[PDB]
Amino acid sequence: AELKMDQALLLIHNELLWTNLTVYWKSECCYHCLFQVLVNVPQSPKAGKPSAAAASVSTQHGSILQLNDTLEEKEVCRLEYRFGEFGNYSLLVKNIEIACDLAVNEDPVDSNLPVSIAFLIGLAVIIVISFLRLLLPRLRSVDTFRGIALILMVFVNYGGGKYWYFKHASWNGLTVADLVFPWFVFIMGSSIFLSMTSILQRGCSKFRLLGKIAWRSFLLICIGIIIVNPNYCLGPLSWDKVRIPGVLQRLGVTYFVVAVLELLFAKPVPECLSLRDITSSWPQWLLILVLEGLWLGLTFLLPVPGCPTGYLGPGGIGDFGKYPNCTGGAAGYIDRLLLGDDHLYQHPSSAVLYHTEVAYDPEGILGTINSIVMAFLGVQAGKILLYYKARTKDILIRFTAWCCILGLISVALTKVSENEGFIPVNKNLWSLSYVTTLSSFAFFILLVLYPVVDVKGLWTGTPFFYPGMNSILVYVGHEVFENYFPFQWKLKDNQSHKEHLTQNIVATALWVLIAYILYRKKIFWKI
Amino acid sequence: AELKMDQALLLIHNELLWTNLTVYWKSECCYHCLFQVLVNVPQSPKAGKPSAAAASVSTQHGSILQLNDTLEEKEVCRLEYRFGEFGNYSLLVKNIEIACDLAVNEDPVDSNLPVSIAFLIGLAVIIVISFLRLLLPRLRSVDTFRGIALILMVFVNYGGGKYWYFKHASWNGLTVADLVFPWFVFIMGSSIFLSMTSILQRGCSKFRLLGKIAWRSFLLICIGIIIVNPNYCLGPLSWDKVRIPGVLQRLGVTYFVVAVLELLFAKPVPECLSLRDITSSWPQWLLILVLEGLWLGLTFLLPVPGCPTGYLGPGGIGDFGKYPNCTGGAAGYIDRLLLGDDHLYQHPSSAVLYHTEVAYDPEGILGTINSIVMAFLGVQAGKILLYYKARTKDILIRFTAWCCILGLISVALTKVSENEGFIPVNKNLWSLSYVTTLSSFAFFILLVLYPVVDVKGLWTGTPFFYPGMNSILVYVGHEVFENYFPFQWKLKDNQSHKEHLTQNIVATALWVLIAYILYRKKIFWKI
Ligand SMILES: *[C@@H]1O[C@H](CO)[C@@H](O[C@@H]2O[C@H](CO)[C@@H](O)[C@H](O)[C@H]2NC(C)=O)[C@H](O)[C@H]1NC(C)=O
Ligand SMILES: *[C@@H]1O[C@H](CO)[C@@H](O[C@@H]2O[C@H](CO)[C@@H](O)[C@H](O)[C@H]2NC(C)=O)[C@H](O)[C@H]1NC(C)=O
Ligand SMILES: *[C@@H]1O[C@H](CO)[C@@H](O[C@@H]2O[C@H](CO)[C@@H](O)[C@H](O)[C@H]2NC(C)=O)[C@H](O)[C@H]1NC(C)=O
Ligand SMILES: *[C@@H]1O[C@H](CO)[C@@H](O[C@@H]2O[C@H](CO)[C@@H](O)[C@H](O)[C@H]2NC(C)=O)[C@H](O)[C@H]1NC(C)=O
Ligand SMILES: CC(C)CCC[C@@H](C)[C@H]1CC[C@H]2[C@@H]3CC=C4C[C@@H](O)CC[C@]4(C)[C@H]3CC[C@]12C
Ligand SMILES: CC(C)CCC[C@@H](C)[C@H]1CC[C@H]2[C@@H]3CC=C4C[C@@H](O)CC[C@]4(C)[C@H]3CC[C@]12C
Ligand SMILES: CCCCCCCCCCCCCCCC
Ligand SMILES: CCCCCCCCCCCCCCCC
Ligand SMILES: *[C@@H]1O[C@H](CO)[C@@H](O)[C@H](O)[C@H]1NC(C)=O
Ligand SMILES: *[C@@H]1O[C@H](CO)[C@@H](O)[C@H](O)[C@H]1NC(C)=O
Ligand SMILES: CCCCCCCCCCCCCC
Ligand SMILES: CCCCCCCCCCCCCC
Ligand SMILES: CCCCCCCCCCCCCC
Ligand SMILES: CCCCCCCCCCCCCC
Ligand SMILES: CCCCCCCCCCCCCC
Ligand SMILES: CCCCCCCCCCCCCC
Ligand SMILES: CCCCCCCCCCCCCC
Ligand SMILES: CCCCCCCCCCCCCC
Ligand SMILES: CCCCCCCCCCCCCC
Ligand SMILES: CCCCCCCCCCCCCC
Ligand SMILES: CCCCCCCCCCCCCC
Ligand SMILES: CCCCCCCCCCCCCC
Ligand SMILES: CCCCCCCCCCCC
Ligand SMILES: CCCCCCCCCCCC
Ligand SMILES: CCCCCCCCCCCC
Ligand SMILES: CCCCCCCCCCCC
Ligand SMILES: CCCCCCCC
Ligand SMILES: CCCCCCCC
Ligand SMILES: CCCCCCCC
Ligand SMILES: CCCCCCCC
Ligand SMILES: CCCCCCCC
Ligand SMILES: CCCCCCCC
Ligand SMILES: CCCCCCCC
Ligand SMILES: CCCCCCCC
Repeated sequence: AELKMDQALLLIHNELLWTNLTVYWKSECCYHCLFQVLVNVPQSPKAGKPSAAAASVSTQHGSILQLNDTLEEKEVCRLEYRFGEFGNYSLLVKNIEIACDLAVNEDPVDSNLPVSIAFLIGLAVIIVISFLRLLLPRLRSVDTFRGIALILMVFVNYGGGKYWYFKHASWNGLTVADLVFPWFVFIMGSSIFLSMTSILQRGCSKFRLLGKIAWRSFLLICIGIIIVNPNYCLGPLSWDKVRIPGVLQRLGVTYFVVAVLELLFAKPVPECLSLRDITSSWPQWLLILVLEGLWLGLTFLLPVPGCPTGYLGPGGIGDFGKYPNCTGGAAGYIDRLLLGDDHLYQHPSSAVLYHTEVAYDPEGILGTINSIVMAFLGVQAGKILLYYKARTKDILIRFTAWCCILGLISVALTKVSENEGFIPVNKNLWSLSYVTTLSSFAFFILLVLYPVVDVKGLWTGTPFFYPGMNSILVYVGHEVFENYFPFQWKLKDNQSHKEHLTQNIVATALWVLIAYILYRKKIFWKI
Repeated sequence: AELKMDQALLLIHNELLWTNLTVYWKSECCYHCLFQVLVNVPQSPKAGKPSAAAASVSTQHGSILQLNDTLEEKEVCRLEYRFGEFGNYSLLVKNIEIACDLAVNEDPVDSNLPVSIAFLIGLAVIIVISFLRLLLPRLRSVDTFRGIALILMVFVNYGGGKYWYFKHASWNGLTVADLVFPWFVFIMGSSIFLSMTSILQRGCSKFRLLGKIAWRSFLLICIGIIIVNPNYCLGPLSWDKVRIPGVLQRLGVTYFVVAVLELLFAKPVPECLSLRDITSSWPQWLLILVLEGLWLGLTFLLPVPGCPTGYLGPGGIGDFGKYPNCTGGAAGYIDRLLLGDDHLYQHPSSAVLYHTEVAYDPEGILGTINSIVMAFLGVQAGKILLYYKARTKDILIRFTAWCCILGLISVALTKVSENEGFIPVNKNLWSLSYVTTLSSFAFFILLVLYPVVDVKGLWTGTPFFYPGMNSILVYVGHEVFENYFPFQWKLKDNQSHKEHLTQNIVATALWVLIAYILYRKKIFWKI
């Protein structure tokens, strides 16, 4: 068969004599989208000889089919059915009123079975090791958190088994792929406060620290532009094809702003219902709220020519195809104005579901404000850790309170839905609700990890802190050596979820092993 | 115009009325080759209207043109002329006896001018720096030698300005590209003796040293197979497309054999016309001469099916096209027998001049014998350095003697010619004369470098010893990051020697700077 991954075969038999049919397909997860032509089914030449057409339908989400008379342009019937991968289905259209009935010729496969088995195998190894062991300065929980984010990042970037829930969301919502980048920004803010407090307490000058901050930011941005962004398999670099934004550029700009702000308003940590960690940094909070107001004003009030004001949508076929070139609204307009199309990301995640043609950069200029807000919430987590380190109860109470406040803000902004909130969660736009949701997740993760790993010591963070102590080396390495063996080899079946998943799991485990080897040899690179 | 790099335009005007012409081209540097059809020139339809044909001729070497009547298959005239790059030439064939006259319409460019200017600029910088400075354990000469080889290797591997004399020779002879690999084998043998003598004098066990040797050899071979050989821009690795031989595999096998031999017959260095450094290692010499006899016997006496015995030729169109699939003779036959075609090098250097279709691996199985002989001559250089270190005169006398003996052997074997000796110099075959020639070069280089750098100290080896102390890092790095900026960018003219040369010089200078930075930070990787 010619079915690709996540496709099903749909045979359409038209038993109507005097009506040609057009089949329109729509995904249930494509919001306010247009129907697209699936296949044209000619009329039956004679009674008893139904004309037949075959099409491939995507099986990742539910499908909506609309059969339309191609001359009268009126609807004969409609189906909403969830096809299964590699299934063989038939749709018969017959008189007596026109009734279309769907039949299953060959049953589909269970496409999520490899993930179910992989989790069971991983759980079995965990229990066996934990049971077997029973018979026989630096905060470890932050390293554990950063290493969990790194392991998820390596699994997702290498393919995620080609599963849609291990890829980035098209426009709105969350998948597993969308969680780790905000967590990196959060952890980097926490590390900003921890490192700077230690350095300034030891007696270092503020200008020497300023030079160190500037050097680190410059070097992060340069590595992102020159080493990570370009696809050098396509050919030598030309300026007109150079993408300026990116992941490390975002981290460098965010690090510079937040670190300089902390340095400029730095205070010694003093020596319990108190708000000292909040009120001692009120200039920081005022500047952060002004930046957030700037993001909201630009997102909702800046007029974009040939586009609605306050547009939060993917363009393409979405929003009923009314704004095909409006992917991003103000964010995309500001990117295209200051940098130009050719210096932006050319493969936005909305292209596959909404068929967008314009270039949109997820790490663009406008979302750096919300990136800074995420890093500053991480700074607050570090402030809690250092202000109340003598009291575990105080730290846990404050982590719980921040998690609850940010979760309530997320509930209010999103209305607990993918597309219907005032500000729906969106990684491409780096929305405010995106930041509050992932920040409440991060505060809860720390609420669990701090007492287990740092205070009680029931768990040492293995094997997560090994890459967490070599994050920049792991990141740049997995970018440089993505196509190399043993991370990537040729598969016997490229349309198999099982083979892709096995390959991606093996490559992630290899990066964990590399980080462990570097830890044992005491080789640590800090950018 | 549609002239590529190193092409000239040749317009052929046939003023003959009753003879069609076929133009055959042959390079003067293609040995015993066949003529190939250049262009067909129809007869002149009427007197005063000569038929015209245009062709492109390569300008790297001299050309031989033969104009043949396509019906009578007899020669009308013949030219041997050296065309210039981007020149515009005309060849007029007319009656009165048929005389063909060559005329120059547009003069060619001086293609070697960028190299002439680059050397003058480099010399000017050297004199300016040396003049300016006048106003204001580890052997350094071996590091200087290894760093010179590394700088040449990086320049050549990145393109060499696309100049033919900075590329590998097609089959026989030497260019600048063909010098550095034997020098690496020689230096590695010298380092084998120096390192092993120090380790065994310090009191280490021979089995611990054996384990270290085995680990280093295994790791070199693995890096060569997995990291250097594959082109991962083409796609994920499949076993049937994996090249087994290579540069680091050759170094690993040679290192294992020579290091184990030295370890097994190791003797303490004792404390002047004496031959102690030669007679104390007579078992090594006997085994090396037996291996050399094996190479000669296999090269000249092994019958290769469908091929002459003792064949030292490229196949293809060479040797008058008689043996088109005999590229390599016994060496290629042994490679194709033990490994198969698909695991060999698919782009041998003979393909462009001799049009060979079979795969030949320059780092194949049979030439490992001569690789071992080269490394053992390096071991002898190290023996001279350590046995007579108290006397500079003894070291210089012995370096001179070895250089002269190996040079005389090279003269006898090659008869001072490219193709007419008993064993002509050939890097693809790793010939005996190749090894003796490059070994005499290496002994002369050491004869010059040792007193200047190590004894008198007139020169410190700058800037050559910086990469010489990080050779494996420089090699693997320039292989991994070849396509990256700033080593490679898009050129305004891809048919320009000047732009290619400037790019390659800049990339080589960048690798020297990287090695200097690693030296200043005391970061040294020893495989
Ligand atoms: C299929 O035909 C139906 C007709 O029932 C179309 O639905 C109508 O579309 C028009 C737009 O031209 C609307 O004004 C109507 O409100 C729709 N409903 C009805 C009941 O008329 C439908 O658009 C057609 N499908 C496609 C893809 O064009
Ligand atoms: C899907 O199932 C149908 C059966 O409903 C298959 O149709 C058969 O096709 C073969 C050859 O193509 C014919 O010999 C049979 O007569 C068909 N049966 C019917 C009932 O039509 C169809 O081939 C299947 N599609 C696949 C396997 O891709
Ligand atoms: C061009 O024609 C000449 C004829 O002068 C060919 O040279 C002869 O080639 C035959 C082979 O068929 C030899 O036996 C003769 O000895 C050659 N010389 C003479 C004087 O006859 C030449 O081979 C032709 N060129 C090509 C490319 O075929
Ligand atoms: C090489 O030089 C000849 C001159 O000998 C060029 O021929 C001229 O071509 C132009 C247009 O193609 C004609 O208008 C002239 O009449 C031609 N002159 C002669 C004397 O034939 C030829 O174009 C040149 N080839 C190039 C520049 O590629
Ligand atoms: C400091 C915080 C709270 C506020 C910062 C945002 C303010 C200063 C700015 C940012 C973008 C601005 C908007 C940008 C453009 C327009 C369109 C124009 O036709 C009317 C004004 C209006 C609608 C502006 C109103 C003020 C605005 C919202
Ligand atoms: C130890 C050194 C000096 C000599 C080693 C080489 C000897 C042992 C071997 C290596 C390859 C061998 C040759 C390989 C194959 C043939 C073809 C056969 O029809 C006759 C013997 C002959 C011609 C062999 C003669 C001996 C030979 C030359
Ligand atoms: C997100 C799914 C990917 C699963 C990755 C599994 C990694 C397991 C670690 C393997 C290597 C451990 C080495 C450290 C031993 C102390
Ligand atoms: C084979 C031609 C290539 C020319 C390479 C020139 C390299 C010159 C060195 C430049 C960097 C020097 C850094 C060390 C300073 C002490
Ligand atoms: C169906 O389409 C064909 C053209 O392919 C057309 O000739 C025919 O008339 C159409 N059917 C009806 C009922 O009009
Ligand atoms: C030249 O070739 C043509 C075919 O292209 C042929 O017709 C003609 O006869 C040939 N010239 C002579 C003199 O035979
Ligand atoms: C030890 C001297 C302290 C004096 C004030 C230092 C201020 C540092 C922050 C300056 C911010 C400048 C933005 C680029
Ligand atoms: C006394 C030691 C001073 C060390 C360097 C301090 C100056 C660096 C300032 C960088 C500012 C960059 C702003 C874009
Ligand atoms: C002492 C070293 C100073 C290095 C300065 C480098 C330039 C500063 C660039 C960082 C700013 C990036 C975000 C605006
Ligand atoms: C020295 C005490 C001054 C207190 C000023 C008020 C601080 C208010 C902080 C606002 C924080 C808003 C986000 C939680
Ligand atoms: C696709 C919809 C996403 C909405 C996410 C918001 C959930 C609210 C979080 C509540 C607090 C959780 C604490 C860990
Ligand atoms: C996110 C998953 C948390 C648990 C992972 C457990 C891995 C193995 C733990 C056993 C080692 C315990 C060391 C103290
Ligand atoms: C200290 C013990 C010395 C005993 C002899 C050591 C011999 C080492 C070389 C062995 C060669 C084996 C080839 C793989
Ligand atoms: C006493 C310490 C011993 C250290 C290891 C020695 C044994 C290694 C032998 C490797 C031989 C490989 C031959 C292919
Ligand atoms: C103590 C570490 C031993 C490692 C042994 C690795 C296997 C030996 C392979 C080297 C041989 C390569 C040329 C035959
Ligand atoms: C202990 C003295 C024994 C001497 C034996 C003869 C040694 C001959 C060495 C041959 C070397 C050939 C290549 C130069
Ligand atoms: C293309 C022909 C190459 C022949 C090379 C042989 C030259 C002989 C070397 C003489 C000794 C030189 C000492 C440096
Ligand atoms: C192969 C070329 C040899 C000479 C190169 C000279 C480079 C610069 C030398 C000046 C520095 C002297 C340090 C003692
Ligand atoms: C700050 C880093 C900027 C890197 C610019 C790269 C330019 C490469 C294109 C040059 C060849 C056309
Ligand atoms: C069919 C190819 C299987 C490749 C297995 C992956 C390699 C994992 C171990 C790598 C050790 C270097
Ligand atoms: C010693 C190193 C051998 C490496 C073998 C690589 C095999 C890769 C092909 C597997 C996928 C078809
Ligand atoms: C037209 C593009 C010119 C690129 C110049 C090469 C860069 C050399 C310096 C690199 C510093 C990182
Ligand atoms: C997704 C869990 C994978 C379990 C195997 C990890 C160890 C190689
Ligand atoms: C402690 C100084 C406060 C400066 C005003 C706050 C907003 C920048
Ligand atoms: C001096 C107290 C001012 C408080 C400002 C608070 C800004 C959020
Ligand atoms: C870094 C600025 C480059 C932007 C070039 C195009 C501007 C529209
Ligand atoms: C071939 C000599 C090049 C001279 C320039 C080297 C310094 C960048
Ligand atoms: C000192 C032992 C000599 C062994 C014979 C030489 C050839 C292997
Ligand atoms: C015991 C002396 C034998 C000499 C052998 C020489 C081998 C080249
Ligand atoms: C390493 C041996 C592989 C060779 C496979 C083909 C043999 C003809």
